[PDB]
Amino acid sequence: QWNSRYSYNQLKNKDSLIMFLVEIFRSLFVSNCIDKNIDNVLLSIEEMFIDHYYNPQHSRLKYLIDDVGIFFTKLPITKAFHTYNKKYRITKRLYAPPTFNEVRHILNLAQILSLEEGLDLLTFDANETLYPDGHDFNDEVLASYISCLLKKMNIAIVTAASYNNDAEKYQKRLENLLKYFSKHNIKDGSYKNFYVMGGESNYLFKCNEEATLYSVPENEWRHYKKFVDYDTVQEILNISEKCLEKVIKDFGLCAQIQRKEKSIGLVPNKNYMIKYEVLEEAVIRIKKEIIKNKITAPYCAFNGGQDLWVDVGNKAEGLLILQKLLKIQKKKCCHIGDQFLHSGNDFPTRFCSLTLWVSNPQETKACLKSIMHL
Amino acid sequence: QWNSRYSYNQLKNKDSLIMFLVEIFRSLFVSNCIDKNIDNVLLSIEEMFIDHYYNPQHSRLKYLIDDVGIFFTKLPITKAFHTYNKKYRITKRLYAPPTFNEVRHILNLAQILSLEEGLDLLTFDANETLYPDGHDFNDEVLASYISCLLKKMNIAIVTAASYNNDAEKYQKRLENLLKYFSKHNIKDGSYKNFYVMGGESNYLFKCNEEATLYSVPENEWRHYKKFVDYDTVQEILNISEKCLEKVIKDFGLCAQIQRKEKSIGLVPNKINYMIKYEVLEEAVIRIKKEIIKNKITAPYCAFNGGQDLWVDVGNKAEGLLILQKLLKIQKKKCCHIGDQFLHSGNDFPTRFCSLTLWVSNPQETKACLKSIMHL
Amino acid sequence: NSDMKKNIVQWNSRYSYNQLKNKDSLIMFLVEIFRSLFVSNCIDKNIDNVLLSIEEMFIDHYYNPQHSRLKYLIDDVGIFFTKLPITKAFHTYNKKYRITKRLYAPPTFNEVRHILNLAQILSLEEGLDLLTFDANETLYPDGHDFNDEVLASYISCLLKKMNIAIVTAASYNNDAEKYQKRLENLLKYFSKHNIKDGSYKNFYVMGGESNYLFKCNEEATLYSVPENEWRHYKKFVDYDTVQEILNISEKCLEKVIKDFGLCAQIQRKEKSIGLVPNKIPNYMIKYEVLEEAVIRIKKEIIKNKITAPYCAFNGGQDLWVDVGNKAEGLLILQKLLKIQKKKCCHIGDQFLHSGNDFPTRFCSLTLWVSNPQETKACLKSIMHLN
Amino acid sequence: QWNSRYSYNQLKNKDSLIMFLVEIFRSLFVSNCIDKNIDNVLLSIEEMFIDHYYNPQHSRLKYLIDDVGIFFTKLPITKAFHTYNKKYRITKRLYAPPTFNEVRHILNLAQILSLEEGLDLLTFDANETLYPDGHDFNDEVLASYISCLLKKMNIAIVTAASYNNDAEKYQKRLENLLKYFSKHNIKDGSYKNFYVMGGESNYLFKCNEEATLYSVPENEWRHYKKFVDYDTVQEILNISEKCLEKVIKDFGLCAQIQRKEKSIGLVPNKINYMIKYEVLEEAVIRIKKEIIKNKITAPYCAFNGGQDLWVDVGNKAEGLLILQKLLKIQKKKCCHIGDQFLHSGNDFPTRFCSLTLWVSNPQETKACLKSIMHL
Ligand SMILES: O=c1[nH]cnc2c1ncn2[C@@H]1O[C@H](COP(=O)(O)O)[C@@H](O)[C@H]1O
Ligand SMILES: O=c1[nH]cnc2c1ncn2[C@@H]1O[C@H](COP(=O)(O)O)[C@@H](O)[C@H]1O
Ligand SMILES: O=c1[nH]cnc2c1ncn2[C@@H]1O[C@H](COP(=O)(O)O)[C@@H](O)[C@H]1O
Ligand SMILES: O=c1[nH]cnc2c1ncn2[C@@H]1O[C@H](COP(=O)(O)O)[C@@H](O)[C@H]1O
Ligand SMILES: [Mg+2]
Ligand SMILES: [Mg+2]
Ligand SMILES: [Mg+2]
Ligand SMILES: [Mg+2]
Repeated sequence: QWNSRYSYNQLKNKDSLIMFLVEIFRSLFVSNCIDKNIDNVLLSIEEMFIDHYYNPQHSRLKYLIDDVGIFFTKLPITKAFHTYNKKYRITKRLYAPPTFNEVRHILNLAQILSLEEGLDLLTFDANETLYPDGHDFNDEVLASYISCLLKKMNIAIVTAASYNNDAEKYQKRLENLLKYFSKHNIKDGSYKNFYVMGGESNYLFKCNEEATLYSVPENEWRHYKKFVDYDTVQEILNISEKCLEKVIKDFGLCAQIQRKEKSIGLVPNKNYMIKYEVLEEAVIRIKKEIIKNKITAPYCAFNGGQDLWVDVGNKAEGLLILQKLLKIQKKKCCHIGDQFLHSGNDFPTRFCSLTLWVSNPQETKACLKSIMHL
Repeated sequence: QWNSRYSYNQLKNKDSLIMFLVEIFRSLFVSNCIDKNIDNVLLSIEEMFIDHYYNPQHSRLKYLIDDVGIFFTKLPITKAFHTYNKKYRITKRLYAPPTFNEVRHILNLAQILSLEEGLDLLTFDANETLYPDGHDFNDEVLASYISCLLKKMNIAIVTAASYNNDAEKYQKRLENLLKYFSKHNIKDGSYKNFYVMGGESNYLFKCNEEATLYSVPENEWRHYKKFVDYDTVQEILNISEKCLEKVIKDFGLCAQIQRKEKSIGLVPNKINYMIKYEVLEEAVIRIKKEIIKNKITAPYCAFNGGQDLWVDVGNKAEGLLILQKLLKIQKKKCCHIGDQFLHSGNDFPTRFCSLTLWVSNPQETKACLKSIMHL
Repeated sequence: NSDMKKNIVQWNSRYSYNQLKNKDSLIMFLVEIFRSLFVSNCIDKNIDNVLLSIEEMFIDHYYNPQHSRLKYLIDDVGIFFTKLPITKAFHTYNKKYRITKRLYAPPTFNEVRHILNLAQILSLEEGLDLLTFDANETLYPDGHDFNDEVLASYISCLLKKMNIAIVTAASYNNDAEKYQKRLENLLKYFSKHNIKDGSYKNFYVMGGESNYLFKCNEEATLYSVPENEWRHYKKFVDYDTVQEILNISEKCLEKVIKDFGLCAQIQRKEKSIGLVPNKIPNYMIKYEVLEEAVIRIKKEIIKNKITAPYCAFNGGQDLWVDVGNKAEGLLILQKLLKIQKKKCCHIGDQFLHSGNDFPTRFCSLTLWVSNPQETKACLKSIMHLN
Repeated sequence: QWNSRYSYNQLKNKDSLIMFLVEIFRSLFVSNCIDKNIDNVLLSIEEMFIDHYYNPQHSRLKYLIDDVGIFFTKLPITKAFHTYNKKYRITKRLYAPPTFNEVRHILNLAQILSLEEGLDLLTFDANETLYPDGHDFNDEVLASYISCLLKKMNIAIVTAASYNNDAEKYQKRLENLLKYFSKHNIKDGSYKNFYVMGGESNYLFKCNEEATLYSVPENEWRHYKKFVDYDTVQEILNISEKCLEKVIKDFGLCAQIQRKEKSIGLVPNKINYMIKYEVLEEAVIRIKKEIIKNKITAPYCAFNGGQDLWVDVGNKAEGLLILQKLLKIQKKKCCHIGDQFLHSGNDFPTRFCSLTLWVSNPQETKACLKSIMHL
């Protein structure tokens, strides 16, 4: 439950864990000792993550960084640096320090090597991770990566997009993907291990034998999802719809509100861009009102791209349902997404699964390629 | 004044003038007094900007903000903040503080309202401000705004691209711009008021009357440029190329070295593979540091082009300095518009000789021209 | 916040290196605003534009301490037991020192600490009923006895109008004569000006931190209070658990002398362990090792899963832990004389984390004072209320 | 040489080089690798200290730290770290990082270990480094150190005190030290190698075989002092006096102004009523900006004492250069010990012409002299 946590310091600072490694790397780079054997510094950092893995409530990493997440695996940050260093030679610089984005690459690679025991579940944030904002799947190169990985693991698609239990509009969003599944996975027995998650934990779809997605009976997973009052989801939405009107009235912008079942959010109409900071304001506006009305149901409000949405689902709950349904632990569960800020919908997955922060679908092909290289 | 500001604080920290205003606005944000009449705070900020225009090296603003730019005009920051807030209502925010890009637009509007004495020269960075990087000018709304300004004052195009003294290749880069000039900027005497600067300050061009750009000779304006012989420019070309060859080997990049007269470059090729943004910063400082090792004082410029590196023996500030010496216009009535206003960019040296407007994409240039015409 | 068992559990376990880096989160919140106000040059003009809006959040935090904008900005705000008039506190403090005429030197942390104390004093418009004093370093130098006629005159006049107590950390088991020798000049002034009034019955002394209690006699002598009168208010602690705390602490004071080789000794008491330095033929112990050791003590106590109320603190040149804290001492006094929290104040010098008087901010108004010279300025302004 | 400027960012961080080491030591303390073999980091910092000694203008230490000074000697920062660590074990700390003041002891120890080549001139700030502010000399343990050090090198006392060229006034400050010289430093000729400087570079005294000071002839050393005429000394004295008269009114000070030939200051009334340290730091920058506004270029110094402020015609750096030219001593063989090395102190300009030990009490000076004698 991260609804209450939305500290001002938790917003202005980018990421507490990644900046923790940058500032240490900055001091190392400044001392002109970055290119020498820095395993003495990296291993002490590597040991700290281990101590946090064992005692996440009283480790020294907790005393330094107060708002750390929970580590599910032993992170070989020493091996992650050498592997990333020898490739790009980022250490060869003498005037440019390491960048936040580079340490995020090193942090992502450290969570991949920690899967030396294996990996059972792998989920993707279909939007901005597989294809740009709203575009359809057309990259045939990474479709081969997902098909080969499905033969040895479960593959799920968890996206905040909602189409209200209509397993036909999701076809056009993935038609090129299932086309590759019919050519390779249909003969194999792995096609039954591919699942599609709509809404954020409200619509689930499987995969038949003809490379098409179909709905799942509600009785097969209604018990796994902690159920929620019919009327409470309406109150959450009614609160938001009132908050967005104030936002559109408080800031004269060219957008309108869109209403759905168990999800709403404003979308700019023909489109005229809305300032990124305003959508940040609207998330904290909606959250503080949900806390005021003492609502405890799982919800989410994210600032993805140039459109704001509020779902009565949770991307972490969708990860929790599949783990409880497929009998998969958290240490053998991964997720790939882009909205990993405090106002993003992929951040809750840090509480129940390993995470990989990605900025563009190209980095996912770099992620999946390094996965099966083991 | 050689570029000696290759400091670690210059790379790590952002613009000193903008972040100075952001921190004050954040304290006005957390104090919950942002929405109330903050003119008492905004008037004192102007009081510092006025005194800095008089004593730039002894002002209280220089004591607070070091390495601060030079204000050629008195900046009306109180008006600019009022009119910006009315446009976008940034102040009504309760949980998001004023950001960096907003203050960039506020200082741009402040530097636009400062032109009460009149504008006499506009300069435009070609790539990334008039059209995307590596594109030809394809816009009719922008060319219509420029046509009206061309009758009021002189307009010039100062770019970093370089085709060796070929006016046919320059008109190809902005075809639809001369097309609009041929329809509305011929009957008036403004067609003799348009200029184009190739390289960075090495090739000068002008517009002939029959809808096509032509190249001006060298002997007419070479005396205004600083005298740098052909041997020194080639050593700058050589010590650079030796530094790039280190960068290709050091980081193993699929990058090519483009060599031309008075310019060295670093361009990749598709099998375009993207060089890492940070090795460009590292390679620029390597070339700048290597040049001053040999005690060179020739006006050069090494910059990062977002996706590539280029080192020109011309200075984008020299081009503005050349046109100021040709048209007999003081630095108070000269303005520049560019996207490379970081320490690694090439539009930054224009802070030393002209008013500067910071822009990130062509859509903001059109918004800057509309506001600059309602005067 | 919640009951005192919840706040003490977080105070001795939820510390952070970032939080311990900044002395106070609330005072630093005002320094950044005044810094930008000083940097914006607009500080010397009429800044009621900005100050009034700071009060607005201070009032909103008094009515809603858990979901206020002040709790959004500062994550670890305490709980305001009253409405702080920071606008009048700024005007009154500035009209005296005129710190706003400075052009090249911003306001400092210690100055905003003074203004915040004056704001907490002006907030006692509803009256005051209890006033407690950290004895050492606020009533007299560290380790000294009471010796200030100006301070005795202020406490005596306040004693006739309200109850007076002294919460210290010095732990003499039950020898009131040893406490009397520390304040003999204070009871001497009380004998000449307070026996005529019935105010000497309103004077109390708290030995250790909430472990021993004494009251003043009609003969100006200090006497022990019967334990059957107040032992029930204190949260009881098992004799096995207290010796568990003293032993687990005593072990680290040997490890800190082995790591750092200090010429220091370890004093062990019932419900008290100490780390004192040796004489010169007094040796000086570094301040950071003392801060380091307190974190070591606190870190080790939670590792052994002890949840009893304790207080590891830094005494400038000393390091002690006591089974009990000053917040428990205030609770017992508040339960004894039936006094609401809003009409109780406490003056001390150790208001940092790993400090002595820090738990007081959870159940009373607090004044952060550096030396007895500053203590007079607090009581002199307190007498100016009526 | 000229006295440089300052920024508000530079006034906050007392010493950039010390602060440059704390942030590195913090991340070492933060990485959990502080107590391990960190020699690889210590040797690399030395590599920058060495490369800055050989090439002070273009070094990576100059690129990282802008306001870095001139290293007259190679600084062995690695051995100074182990030596200070083995004494206090500040590295075994698990929850408190190394502090600013501990690195000061390390930088002082690193500058002491750099004197393996030898010393030729030792200089002491009399006030606050030899005795408390305004007290006569009274220590035999420190007198034995100065006496034993007067044998091997020249020792001078450079203090901002100013008694009008009469040795008796200065002697009352150094009475117990001179009586120790008669017992130990008269049988040889070591008393002839002792010097005392009244003011920053105005008054000079030598020791006599009777353990007594005498004013040296002005003709024997005044040619090294950069001449400053009566009109220029009085303009600094007046421009200062006007600043203090406003500082008294602005803050309602209970203080007075004292005027001397070549000197002026602000002292509190006798009662010794405390005067705020902040308004003292404010009066420095008030006068310093006012002096540069009137284009004054004479050597001057406005410093902030413990309980008072003073402005003197001359700086301790020029006083050192007088003695360096007097006894023909090279720069790399000079050393100085002072208490106020902040940007508003009389001992800061020493960094431009000598090595420096930064202390804060006479007990730390003994720790410096004991470590110096044990080489
Ligand atoms: O309720 C929904 N209905 C339709 N689209 C949505 C809904 N919620 C989010 N979206 C959009 O669909 C995408 C889902 O975000 P994701 O978590 O990155 O996949 C984003 O582009 C959202 O703006
Ligand atoms: O000398 C040149 N020859 C060819 N291309 C260049 C040359 N110099 C710069 N460029 C490229 O053209 C762009 C023009 O930059 P701009 O016009 O300053 O925005 C640069 O960013 C480079 O990509
Ligand atoms: O339990 C104890 N018994 C005796 N002396 C103590 C004890 N605890 C702390 N001290 C010392 O007595 C001082 C009194 O602390 P204070 O009165 O809380 O300021 C401390 O700063 C320590 O030097
Ligand atoms: O010119 C002066 N005449 C008399 N006393 C002075 C003069 N200048 C400074 N002082 C005092 O002597 C002290 C010398 O400090 P020092 O610079 O550390 O030697 C100052 O802090 C003042 O108290
Ligand atoms: Mg996404
Ligand atoms: Mg550009
Ligand atoms: Mg105390
Ligand atoms: Mg001194």
